[PDB]
Amino acid sequence: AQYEDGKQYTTLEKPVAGAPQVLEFFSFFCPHCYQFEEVLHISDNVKKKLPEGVKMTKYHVNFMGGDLGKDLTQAWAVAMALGVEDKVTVPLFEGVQKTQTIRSASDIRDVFINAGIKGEEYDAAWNSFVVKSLVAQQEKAAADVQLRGVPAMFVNGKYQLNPQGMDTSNMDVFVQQYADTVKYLSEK
Repeated sequence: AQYEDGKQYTTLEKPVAGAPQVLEFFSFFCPHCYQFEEVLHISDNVKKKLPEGVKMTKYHVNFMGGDLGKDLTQAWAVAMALGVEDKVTVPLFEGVQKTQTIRSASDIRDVFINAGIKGEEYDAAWNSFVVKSLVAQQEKAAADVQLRGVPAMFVNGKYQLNPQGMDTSNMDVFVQQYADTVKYLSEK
């Protein structure tokens, strides 16, 4: 076939019932994740090729960067609750990997302030039980798939993208193969 299990994707030995349709995992400490966001724009190109009726989910993980890694998972919960993902994603990536100006929870907080989220609003969210349960959801989703590596994408809790098996000669061709694979898997 043109799309082969173990080639552009792998199948989960134990499928995850009720899982989000398109589920992506990342870390602000993860170098290919930085590429996926800034240079390749994977999430957005997947969206553009996904059918109608499909929701896309993106979660942060704890297993990179120790204590700061966990702060970042809570901060991403804050971003999701406030709906400000598209305003903090880039400065968070750059603060961690490019400028290395993010070293504490206060520095994460500065990124939200500079993006125009108000201190009051940020701290209330940070401390809210809605963010607590949002952190729980991120952890549970990752736990459900025994996740030990990022970036990662899962389709319908059954299939996991395998970018290792795609030509990286051309970044544009790579992104399209990736997106086309998500679509194929979506329709499966």
